[PDB]
Order: sequence, then C-alpha cells, then structure tokens
Amino acid sequence: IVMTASAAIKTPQMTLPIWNDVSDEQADTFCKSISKVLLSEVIDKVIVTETTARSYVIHMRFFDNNEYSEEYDVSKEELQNVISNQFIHLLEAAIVKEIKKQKRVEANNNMNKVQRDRQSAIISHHRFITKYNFDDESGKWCEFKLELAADTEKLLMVNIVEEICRKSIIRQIPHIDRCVHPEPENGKRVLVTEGVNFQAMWDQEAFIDVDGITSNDVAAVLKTYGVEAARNTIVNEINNVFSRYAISVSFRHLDLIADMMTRQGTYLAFNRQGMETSTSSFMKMSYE
Amino acid sequence: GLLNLGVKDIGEKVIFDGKPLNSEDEISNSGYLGNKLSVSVEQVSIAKPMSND
Amino acid sequence: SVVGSLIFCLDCGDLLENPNAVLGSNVECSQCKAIYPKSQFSNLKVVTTTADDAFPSSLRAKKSVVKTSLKKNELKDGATIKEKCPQCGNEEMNYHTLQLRSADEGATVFYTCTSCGYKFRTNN
Amino acid sequence: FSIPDGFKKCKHLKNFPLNGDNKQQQVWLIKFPSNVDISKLKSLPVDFESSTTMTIDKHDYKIMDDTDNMTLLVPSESKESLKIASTAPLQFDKVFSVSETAKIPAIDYSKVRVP
Amino acid sequence: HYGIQIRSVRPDQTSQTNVLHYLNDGQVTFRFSWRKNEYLVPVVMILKALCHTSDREIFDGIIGNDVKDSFLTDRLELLLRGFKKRYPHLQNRTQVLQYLGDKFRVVFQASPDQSDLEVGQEVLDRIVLVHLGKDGSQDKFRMLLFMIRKLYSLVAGECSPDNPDATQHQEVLLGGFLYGMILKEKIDEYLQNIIAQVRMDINRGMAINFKDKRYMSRVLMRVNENIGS
Amino acid sequence: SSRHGQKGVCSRKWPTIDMPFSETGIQPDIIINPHAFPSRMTIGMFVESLAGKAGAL
Amino acid sequence: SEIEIESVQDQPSVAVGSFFKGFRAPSDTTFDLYKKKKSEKDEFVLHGENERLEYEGYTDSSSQASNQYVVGLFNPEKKSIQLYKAPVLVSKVVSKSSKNLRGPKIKSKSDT
Amino acid sequence: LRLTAEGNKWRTDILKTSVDTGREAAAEVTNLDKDTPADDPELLKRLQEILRDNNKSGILDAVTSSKVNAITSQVVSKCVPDGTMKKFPCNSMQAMALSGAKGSNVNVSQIMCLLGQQALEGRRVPVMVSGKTLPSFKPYETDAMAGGYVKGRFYSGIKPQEYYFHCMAGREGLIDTAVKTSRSGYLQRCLTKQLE
Amino acid sequence: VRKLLPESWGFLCPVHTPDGSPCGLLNHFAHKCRISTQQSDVSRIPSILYSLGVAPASHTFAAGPSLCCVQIDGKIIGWVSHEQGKIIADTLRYWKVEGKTPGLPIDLEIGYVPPSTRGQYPGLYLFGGHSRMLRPVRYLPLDKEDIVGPFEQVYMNIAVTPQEIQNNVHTHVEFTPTNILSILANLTPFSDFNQSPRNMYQCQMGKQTMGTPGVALCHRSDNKLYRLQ
Ligand SMILES: [Zn+2]
Ligand SMILES: [Zn+2]
Repeated sequence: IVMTASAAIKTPQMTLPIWNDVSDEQADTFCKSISKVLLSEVIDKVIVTETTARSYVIHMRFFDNNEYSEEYDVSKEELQNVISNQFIHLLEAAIVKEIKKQKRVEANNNMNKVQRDRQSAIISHHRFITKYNFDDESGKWCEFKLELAADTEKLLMVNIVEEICRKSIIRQIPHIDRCVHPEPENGKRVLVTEGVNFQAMWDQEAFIDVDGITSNDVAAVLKTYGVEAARNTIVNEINNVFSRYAISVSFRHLDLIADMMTRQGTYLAFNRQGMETSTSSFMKMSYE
Repeated sequence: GLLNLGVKDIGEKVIFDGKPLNSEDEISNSGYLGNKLSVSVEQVSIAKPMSND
Repeated sequence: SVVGSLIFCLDCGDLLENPNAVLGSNVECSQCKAIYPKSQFSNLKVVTTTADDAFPSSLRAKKSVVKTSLKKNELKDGATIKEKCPQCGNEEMNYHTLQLRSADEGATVFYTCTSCGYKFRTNN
Repeated sequence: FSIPDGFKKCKHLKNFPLNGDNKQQQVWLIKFPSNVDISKLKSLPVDFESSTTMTIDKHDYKIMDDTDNMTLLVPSESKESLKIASTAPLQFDKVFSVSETAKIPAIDYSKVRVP
Repeated sequence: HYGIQIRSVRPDQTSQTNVLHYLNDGQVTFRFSWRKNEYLVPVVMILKALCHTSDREIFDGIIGNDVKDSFLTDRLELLLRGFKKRYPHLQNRTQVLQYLGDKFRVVFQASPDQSDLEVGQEVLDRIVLVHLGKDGSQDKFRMLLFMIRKLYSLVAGECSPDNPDATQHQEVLLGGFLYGMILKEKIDEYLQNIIAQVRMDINRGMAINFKDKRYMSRVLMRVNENIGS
Repeated sequence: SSRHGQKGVCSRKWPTIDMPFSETGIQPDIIINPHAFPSRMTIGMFVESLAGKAGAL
Repeated sequence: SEIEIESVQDQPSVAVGSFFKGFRAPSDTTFDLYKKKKSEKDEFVLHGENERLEYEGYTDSSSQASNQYVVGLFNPEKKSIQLYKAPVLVSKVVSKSSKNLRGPKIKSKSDT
Repeated sequence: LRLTAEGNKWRTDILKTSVDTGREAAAEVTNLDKDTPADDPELLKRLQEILRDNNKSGILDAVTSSKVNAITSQVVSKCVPDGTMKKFPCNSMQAMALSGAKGSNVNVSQIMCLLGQQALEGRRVPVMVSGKTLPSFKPYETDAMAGGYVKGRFYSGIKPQEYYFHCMAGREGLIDTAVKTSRSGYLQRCLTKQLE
Repeated sequence: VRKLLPESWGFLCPVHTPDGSPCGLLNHFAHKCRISTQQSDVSRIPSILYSLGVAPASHTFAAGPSLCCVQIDGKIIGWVSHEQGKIIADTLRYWKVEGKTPGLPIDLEIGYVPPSTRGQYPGLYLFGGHSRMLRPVRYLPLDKEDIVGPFEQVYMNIAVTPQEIQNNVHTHVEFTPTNILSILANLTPFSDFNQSPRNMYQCQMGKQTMGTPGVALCHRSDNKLYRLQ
C-alpha cells in the first residue's frame, strides 16, 4: 500500500454483500457459478497411445457425471463445447510449435448421424485429428486420434497434454479465480472473491448489493470508482493491518498519508517514482 | 600423508625448444618440436621450526 | 529386439534408426552392417498414462482417502485463559504468544476474545 | 589374442553332457560364497521357497530362489570354441543363491531397561 | 528446476562438483567448473567416452527392468536419438575422446604433443567422478547410470528432493584439510611459474640447454618460490 | 551476570549498613530484583540459589 | 528335501557369458578361453571372432576372488545334480568396422 | 512457584487425558474412526501420504494443536488461582503478574502448570524424511508429545525430547528479531521524506 | 538455513549458537561429536557383502527404486532386494560392534534407506571416508558402544534414556542425554529449568566474561587480556 503502490497485489480480494432474501443454499450455488473451472479439474486420467504414419490416440477419463456437475456445476454439454472448440485448437498450437522448434473398460462404436456429423465437421475445422468421439450417454470419456506425418520423431505427448489441460478453461469470469462463503462477521452475510472484477459483479445484481462491494486492490477501486473511493480504501486497508495486531493508530495520521498519496488524482507511492513529481531538488538528491 | 599423495596429481608441466632435428628432408623433419621437459614434484616435506642464520 | 518404441541390433546392441525415417525396405546399423532389409514391424505402440498427481483439483482431493480441507466450523481454538475482556465482560479469551525482541525481552501475548472478538494486546 | 601375460588357452575341456531328451535335464546357475567348499558338501537342501537354511561348518547359509541376461557357453567337440548352448539362445531353468546369514540376538529388555 | 548434484573428492581431499541437469527435451547435461568457468557437455558424450558401450548397455543400466514402464523408455530415446542425430560422426570410444579433447584442448593447457585421445582421456580423469580415480572407468560408468535413474526418478516424483540444509547431507571441511588443499594449489602455481619463466627465455634464444645443471639454477633463482609466505 | 543470562549493570555500590541484614548477620553481596524473573523464566537461578546455600552449609 | 551330487567337475570346461540383453551371435562362431596359470580362483579372458564382429570378455576383478558360481546339471529322475565350476565373463562386443580415428592434433594452427 | 498437593493432583489427572489426544486428531484427519490403533498399517499409510504434502500436514497440525490447546487451557483454568500453595497477596509471583508489574498470566502458567504446544512457523514441530520428529520417536508416531507438546513445566523440569523442541521455538523468536528491524526501518525512512 | 532441524540431534548443539545476525549460521558442535580424520579400511568390505546376498554390479544390470543399490564410499558394488538389504544392514551393524570380523571398522556408517512412497531414494550407502560427523550411542544387543553418523540417524530408533526403551522399535540408546549439548551449554546449572532464550544467552555471556585466560601470562604479549583476580 504505502511503498511501491502495487497495482498487482499478491492477494487481491473483493467483499460482496449478498441480500437479505438470498438463502445460504442460493449463496453457495452462486459461489460455484463464479469460480473458474479448468479443463484439468474434471479429468481423472489421460491415456495417450502412440503407435507408428504416426498416430496419437488421446483417451480421456473424466469423473462421473454426477460428480463434476455437482462440484463445479458443469454439464456434459459444456465439455463437448469446451474440448471441441478450445482444447484441440490450443493442443495443435503446442504440437506445431514444438516440431517447428525441432526441425530447425469398454469399447464404443456404431455412431448415429449426430455423432458422425460432429466428427466429420471438426475434422474439417482442424488439421490432423481424423477421428473424434465423445461420451454422449454418460459423459465419461473423450476420444480422438492425432495423426502427424510419417516423418516426425519422438514427441513427449503427455507432457504437452498436461500443460494444455491446465490452461483450458470451461467457465471463467475474467480476473476472478475463486469465490468463497466465509463465516458471517457480525451478521454481515458476504462473499469473498479471490480476484478483482467490478464490471462483472454489476451483472450479478440478483444476488449482490452492488452498491456495497468492497475490495482491497486500491489501484482497481481507483480505475472503476475514482480517486475519493480509492482514498477511502487506503485508510481502511492501513487500518486493517494495525487492527489485526491490536495496535491503535489515529485516523488523523491515516487520512494525511492517504491525502498525500492521492494528491495528483492518481495513486502515488512513497518511492522514487512517486517523488519524481516534486519541486524540491535537494529532497530528491538526498533520498537516493 | 595427503601432501605427497597430492603432488602426484600434478606431475607434468611440459614445454619444448624451437630447434629442429637437422636430418635429411624427411617426414619426421617436418613435425619435430624440440626437446621435452617434465617439471614435477614427487616428494614434499615440511621440516619442523628451527633457528638458522 | 523391439523395446517400446526403440529397436536395437541383435548383434552389436546399437540403436537402429526409426523405420519410418529411412528409405524403403532397409534398416541397418552403423557399426554392424545388419540383415534387416525388411521393415518388418509396422505398429510399435506405447501406452502412456498421465501422472496421478498431474491434475490437482478439489474433486481429486475428495477422491483421495484423507481429509484434505478443514470445514467451516470444525476447528475451534483450544487456547483459553480467564482474563476479563474490557468491552463486554467475558472471561474466556484465546491467547497467542509470539516472540518479538531478542534474548533480552520475554514473550508478548495476543488476547483475542471469544464472543465479541475484540483484539487486545499486553506487552509484558 | 592373448596379448596380456600369464594366459594359456584351455585344452582339456571336460564333457558337459547336455542331452535334452523328449527324461529331462535341467541346467542350474547356483551361486556360492567363498566360505564354502564345493567338493566337501554332499546334499544340497533346496526348495522353491526361501526357508532353506543350510548349516555348514558352524555357519548358517540361505538358499534363495528366483524364477523371474546371462548366456551359457559349452565346448564344440574337443577343440574349445565355447559355442553358445541353444535349441535350434538358451536360458537357465532355475537360478539360486547361497548367502551367509547371521543371527542377531534378541534385546534383553528385562536387563537393558532399568527403572 | 531438477538436477543431480554430486561432490566428488580425490584421495588428496581436493574436491570437484559434477551437477547433472534435466532439460525439458528429454535432454540431460553434465556441468562442471574447471578454472573459474563452467562447461556444459551432453551426458551420452561422456557415457560413450568412459568405456566401450553399446546403446543397449546404456539402456539396460538405466532400464534394469520395467520395460513396460512407459515414462522412462520415452524420456530416454530423446537422449539416445538426440546424440545420434546431433553427433553422427562419433561411433566409438577413441573418436568421441578425439572430439572431447579437441574442444577442451585450450583450457587444460595441453601440450602440442598430446594427442586428442590423450587430452580427452585427461578430462575424463580430472573432472568426472574423481573419487573413483583413473582406471575405474567401468565404475565411473555405472555411477552415472545410477545418477540418471535418480534424475528420471525425480522428474516423475518417485523421489523427494534431498535437503541440502538438513545435516544428513553435509559434512565438515576441517582446518588442516583446507590448508593442504590450498598448499597443493600453490605448488601447482609454482610449476606453472617455472614453465612461464622458461617460455620467456625461449621467446628469445638466450641460453637454453635443458640438460645443463646451471641453466636449471638460473631459472629457479628467477621464479618466486616463497610458497611459505 | 549469573550463569542464566540474568545480566545487568551495577547501579550503585550501595553502602554496607543500610543494606538488609539477616538473622545470621550476613549481608548479601548482590541484591537482584525479583521483577526480573516473571518475564525471564529463569528458574534454574532459584534452584541454584537453593542448592548453593545447601552446599555451603 | 535335499538333492545329492553326481560329481564335482573342478576343471574349466563351461563358461557363462554376460553380454547385453538380446544377443544372438550366430552359430558358426568360436570362442577362446584363456586362463591365468596360478592355480586358485583364476582370472579368465574370453575372445571370439566372426567376419563382421569381434568380441571379448573377462572375469571381473572385484567379485571372482570372493564369489564363485557353479553351473549344475540336474536330473529330476535320479534326483541329483552334477557340478561345473564355471566363471562369469563380463563380455562386451566391438565391431570390425568402426575402428577409425582422426588426426592426433588440429594439424594446422599457429594462433593462441 | 509451587502448587499444593491437592492442586498438583489436578494437573496430573488432566494431563493423563492427553495421551489419547494425538491419535484421535490423527484418526480424524485420516477419516478413520472407532479408535483405530496407532500401529494400524492402513493408518500409517495415510500419515505418510499426509507427510509428503505441505497442505495435508497443515491440516493435521491445526487439528492437533487446537485439540491439545484445550488440555493446556484446562490445566491452567483449574490450577493457577486455586491449586497454588500461596494465595494472591502473599504469592508475589502472581502479584507481579496480576498488577501488571512484570509478566503475564502466560508466564505464570508455564512455570506452574506446563509449557504447551511449541508452535514453529505457525504450524508445529518439523519432521524428517522418515516421518520422525526426533530419533527418539517411532516413525509416524501419533503421540502428542512426539509432535512437540510439552507436558512439563519450568518448576519441575522438561524432558530431553521436549527440551529440544523448546530450543526450536526459542530460536525462531531470535532469527525473526534479527530480520525484524531491517524491514520497518526503511518503511519509516521512506515516509519521512515526502511527509516531511 | 537458520532453522534448527531434528537431524542435528547429537551433532550440533541446539542451544550454543550466538544471538543476533549470525544466529543459526554459527552453530557449535555437540559434546561427544568426533570427526573422522583418516579414512578407514574398506578394501575388505566387498569380500564380505558378496558373502552376504549381494549380487555383483557388473553381471546383474538392474536399476531403479525397486531394488537396493549397495555402495561403499560412493562406489556402486552390487544389488539386492529391499527385504534382503535390510537384513544386510543389520548384520553389518552386528558384525561391526562385535569386534571379530577382520574387515569391519567401527567408524563405518551403514546408511540404509528403506523403500517408501515418494520418499528419499532407496539404497544402502556405506561411508568410511574423511571428515564425517560421528557420535557414540549404545547398541542394545551386546550393550556395546556404537558409532553413528548423521546420514544413518534419520532412519534409526535411538532411545534417549534406557527407561524409555520400547519393545521392538528401539535398537539403540543414548549413553546420557547430555551428549547432545555443547561444552559451554552443558556447564549451565539446571539448564532444563530456564527458558530456552536464556540458556542461549548464557552461552554468549559465558564467552564474554573476564575470567582467567591462562597462567603463563609473563611469557606472552597480546593486544589486551582481561584477568579476574
Ligand atoms: Zn548393428
Ligand atoms: Zn469480549
């Protein structure tokens, strides 16, 4: 806060006051509709068989459909659209990137017309996938076959897939990592959000008192709400540091620190870069 | 001891002259370097403190 | 000798080149001029499962067999000492001692009350 | 060949009668430590299990078995040549290992913990 | 972030560190610091230089059993193919040492009469695993193959990292042991001052007869020999 | 200082007579403040004080 | 559950080669069995040769004075073995093609 | 500094009910039940699983610390006004702590009753690779004492195992002091040039 | 690195470290902590391990954590199972403290690392070199002194007092619990009753007293000496 004027706080938060007619179940349901869901969060295993033109039969094992639809509110119609629009594009953007830097149970078949048309269309949209199937009945497995050229050498495919599964998102409201429902401090039913996006939480007015939402990213209150709201955040966030250790400092000191940091309409630090806009040359020369 | 066991890890520091062999025009008259050395140490001994003048 | 996706020479034990990378119908080692002008083995499969701790998630942690997280109200502080709380009059008080100064000064106790939650501090 | 000193080739290569009918002959690869004499011992106590404690000369030995590389060499006819035993390579049927054991004593808990 | 660090000490208590890095290509490198610099040779260059090896002796020494263990057999052919691709002109032991003595010829102060398979033999007998000495090339070969199944067993997380601060992985460099290490490197600088003094004489042609007792006396009254100060 | 980390400067060479005197007539060489011991927790000094007087007698 | 012994052959007639895994060595090959003449646990040297390869082995210096292996020939019907005190040869394989080498120095340099 | 023999029986009987506390918190985090014994091979497998994770060891520390701080708070809240030999005005050790003259009620409790849990970097006593907190203890020992809970007081003495954990807690209060003043020294200098 | 760790039990004093900026970095040795100076005779150990179940390293060609590599002084000599290697570590300790095997020195350390799940890499590591930390404990069969180093100690079970010997876990016991403190930390009277920062502070205050530097003061000439009369 005081030093360095961090626009990227390590742990930025956001406190969301829910209403008085939204229940605790509808609060916990609302938590799951905000937190991001990677594609890595619904996968049990990924079994990749490389046979040798070259081939790569990537087989996925998801969890059971009554487990990721309850923990993450993710339907199997979402995973179809996440894999076949986002994952396979990102996957081939990593396989091609590696080769360019290199040459310097059961069994299910007899698909219907819906699955056959899903297959042949996505083959045309991509470069080398040539077979594709997804568990439409149970939502337990996906299945495709990357055939590379008949010339390529050995490729660490499983190290590629683990990095792409952990970077494809199923459902992410941007800049927001996780929502949580803590213990209500003094009757304040609130929600704590690991991340800051004020623009998105305004769209959630059916659950949130949007005129009471409170962050600790002072550089993000400044951008959305302005300079006097950021100045009210500084006196509240220096106060939270000292009130944790049961140390009383007067607000007259904290208001004068805050009104110095907001003297240009911006959020200036106590460092060289904050001092750069000043009159006294010898103050600056004597500092560093 | 460790010192006499350590001087045998350095046993070759060699150089040559620049003088030829002065035989006929032969193939070993074109590749002769000079005469070798091998300055080396095979025993080191710390004596004891005494008084000398 | 076919071992995984690696095929070695049965005479010298050298690594033969990939049969789909040489020209037609000849693989032979560099040291031992081998007798494999055939490209006999067409499919060389290697099934490679991902690691079991490569996808960390909250659903894999429930599929583990120990308690991976604390619940919302299933851990209360055990520390209690009967100091009078100067704001509501409570006797129970969770104390918390951490050592601040060097080996010339003792410990400094943090007094957090139970019911109200007022932070209190006693130096020595 | 035979460039280092002290080396004489072998001539009197005694017969290794690997018959191979079908009764049957099995080739074993048992080991021994240096604290045993081969020609002195008559009977070899052995089992597919490990509990095969053989006692020779105030020592206690252990014959260990393992079912799940090494190549056997046999003479040609009389000239040495050490050709590889095969069928038409060839592995061993059983492999064993004799290991010297020792008996650690039990801790005298009635003596070593004094109140 | 991975690696296998060994600290090898010679029988004269002089040490040498050989770190074994893991790349994200299946590539494994061998790192050492010779003079004050730091050199990075690939590992199967050394593994083919120590003794006469096939590429299955290197395979069996790492893949002892568990051929079906798919993790290991795929990291490894980005390391055996990676040598055959990058160095196709290195077939036997007496030719990789020619390569290895060629590049390191300037740094080890090699003489113009030493052949390259004698310079590269010295690098393998001065740096890699010096606690096994010369003529333990088989034992130096089996230790690196042990040090690759420690690296590959760590990238798979089958092995916790060893804590370098935890008093089981550290010992005490004593007083006089340090004193004999530094005393060896002063008499190594002393032989190198004799040679650097004679080479000053053969920049001229003043009077140089190395069989002469009175030319040896003239050189060594000009080299500073007060090691005791 | 004692052998327990109870150090502190000599504050006054206090005259002999107006220093407290026992039943035995013994007057202490060193007076140390009891308010050191609650925050120090050096109870090895209480039992050294108690074992030393047992040992002298 | 013991098994008796037919006889104990002390004289060297059978050796145990220890090559790499998956080793063929076609059947028209001859191996020499050399021997240090000192009459204790003896150090042997194998050597063999065919038209394309050449390959020698030897008893390991660390174990063969401390660890003795015996190849037995077992009869399940007479319930007996006969013993052949065999050595174990740490055996490498070289090729009769890759024994070339470059120049012993750079051969063209006068710059330091 | 002495408890009376009536009250000294009180702290023995409450600390008698702490030998089960280490297993029950360890049986809780492994999601077993029914007082499974400490030598259960399906218990020791889970404790090794907890040991390799920094997350799961944080849970087992927090459960077991908050469960043994209750026994620490039961011994103090029964003894220190009541079990002592000398009552308040004559007991100068209490009168230096009640008046605020020097010390606290925490100093009096560690002298008269027990030290308590030796919390290190917030968590608990560290552990080797072998699941041992010292060479004195069985690997994966679900004792409260093996995790760093000192049932001894400075009046009667602390055992050699719990003298070693108490030196661990003593040193983290001294290395944190050496790094204390350098942090907030530059924060104050940097304010007193602008606001000057 | 300033953190006191459990592996320093008996090798570094927990108390005697200076308060201030070199806190934890300037730790002192324990009371009975000897350090090896010469290396011990380990030329005869491979003859003894082959007499036990160790298969030789040049024939076997196995690798991995599924077996127990057997190394002396950092030279891989063989391979056993994990169950067989535990029996070898106990017999080598039994033949060690019973001074009847003509090849085993008592200052050898037998660093058996048992197999586990994602723990330290398994193996059986013997060490006999210079510079090793060593402290004496009592081996519970035979009631004899054993010498134990800090690599061994992590996996052992050494009882502190004989009154705390539990059945069928403890194989060793300390001679006295005061073998883990320093020299100066052991002279503090009733140190187990003080608070821990006060025993650490006496260890620094005990150095800075004016006491008696020596009695041969009329034959010395120092910058300054302090002499309590
Ligand atoms: Zn070949
Ligand atoms: Zn209150």
